Amino acid sequence: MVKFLGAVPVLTAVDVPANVSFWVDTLGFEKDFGDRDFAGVRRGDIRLHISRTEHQIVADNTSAWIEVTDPDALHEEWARAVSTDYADTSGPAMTPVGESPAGREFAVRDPAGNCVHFTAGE
Amino acid sequence: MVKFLGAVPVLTAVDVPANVSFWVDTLGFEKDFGDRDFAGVRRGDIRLHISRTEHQIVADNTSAWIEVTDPDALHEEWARAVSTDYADTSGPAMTPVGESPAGREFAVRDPAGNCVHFTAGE
Repeated sequence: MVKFLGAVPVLTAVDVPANVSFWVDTLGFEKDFGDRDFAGVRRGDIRLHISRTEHQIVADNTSAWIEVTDPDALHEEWARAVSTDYADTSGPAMTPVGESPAGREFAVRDPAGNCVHFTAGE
Repeated sequence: MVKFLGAVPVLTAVDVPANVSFWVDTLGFEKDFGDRDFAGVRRGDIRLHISRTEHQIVADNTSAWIEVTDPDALHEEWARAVSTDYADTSGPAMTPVGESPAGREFAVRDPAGNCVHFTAGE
């Protein structure tokens, strides 16, 4: 009987080392492995891969959902280091906490253009 | 503290209903919700979201890793339902199971173009 244990979303980026540096140095993830074509980061029980793409439009349409125990606490931690004005596409930024079919969540747009949602989970 | 519980990859598809039917009716996932724009499927402890996109090139560059207990048994189970001629782009298909940098695994390309890897876990 095959058990499905975990899922690893794949974010995409034109510049993998630069996007890895944001997840690690700014959001606090840890680097698992990686080079210029493909890297792995992790935090807690989850992992994210970052794969190189030659087309920017692929990354501006890439997204993922991450479940966390407390989106509001995580939002305030990251609010001191990430712009809270999401409409400014001059750089990475974060939305305010809001509500969705799954409950409280917020999103982060990384420098590569990926949109990752941080949603309440149990 | 803030705990990270699980991650949900987002597959993309120009035709969401069709790609959801592949995952649910061919590969045995369960459908949690979905319309023409967004859907979620699940199996065991993991979930996948499927988001509509207007550019085929996004789907053809979207990928995900799923960790499973035994890829070889899972490949057998789908071997009747899915073509093993990976090269045949006429439709979905999968690779043989073999070693890879992520570990022993195989991959499936779904009707929308996403490439999902099924890797032995722990």
